[PDB]
Amino acid sequence: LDPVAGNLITATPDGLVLLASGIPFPDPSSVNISDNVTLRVDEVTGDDATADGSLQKPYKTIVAAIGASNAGDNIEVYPGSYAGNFAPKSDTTVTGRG
Amino acid sequence: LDPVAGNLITATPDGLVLLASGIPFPDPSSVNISDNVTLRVDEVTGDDATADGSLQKPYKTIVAAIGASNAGDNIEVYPGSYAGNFAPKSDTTVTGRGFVYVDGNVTIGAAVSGVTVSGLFIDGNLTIAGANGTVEFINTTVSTSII
Amino acid sequence: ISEIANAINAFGDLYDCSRLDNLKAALQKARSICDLPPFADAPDLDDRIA
Repeated sequence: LDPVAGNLITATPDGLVLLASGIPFPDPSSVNISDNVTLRVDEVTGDDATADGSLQKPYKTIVAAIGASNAGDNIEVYPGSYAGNFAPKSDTTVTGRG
Repeated sequence: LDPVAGNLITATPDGLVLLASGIPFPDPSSVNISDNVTLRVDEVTGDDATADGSLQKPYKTIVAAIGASNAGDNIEVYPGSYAGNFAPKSDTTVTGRGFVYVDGNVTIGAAVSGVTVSGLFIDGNLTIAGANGTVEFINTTVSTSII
Repeated sequence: ISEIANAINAFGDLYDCSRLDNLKAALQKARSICDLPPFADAPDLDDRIA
């Protein structure tokens, strides 16, 4: 088996073994824009305790996003239902689409 | 000697050795959001043949998406030109972005309610018969007579 | 051969040289009512039911 560094093949006492787990998959291109300025909130696919508001992991509760909000942050909410009171910060915007 | 642990891709069939074939890639999908709640319409890239309302297979015509709409869904359009008559379903919405042109008539069906429209240039009549109220039109133009 | 294959793609379906039931599939879809396209306009009094 070739001594080149990039070789993937490997051997063991059981035999010549290989699974993709040892093969590196190139990482995908994460999509984001206005990432820290635009806090998306979605009932369908949100997860508050692990969401950052980005399209990759949008919030699920408006209140959670608002607390994390900052000056100039825009809190965008997609159609659906929500619950919980809150109090928006200064210099902020909210836009309930649909 | 080939291992049995299952961490293997070189299982050799008849013939000297297997080499390797299609391996189990992860297929990292693109972002999903409001998948079956909000729908997308476009002319540049949409294709109603296999459209789903997702950002990657948006509907190519307005009439197509409206047919598949469910109560509470939201139809979001993109700039371009679109043709075909239709009638929005009850408890739904339609939203526009930038310049938009529609070639057809729009009718509010019998007993419909909860509709909402905005930001569209309708190139035809707009009939309202058998409706049950609770409607709201905004930033719209009509080339003919509302009836 | 043309009169067969030409009918197989009657519903925009690729020919499959690995399967020997292609024409079968096309016939099945024909009866299926579940696959008809959903309408998107208000019905008129002069539209027929089946």
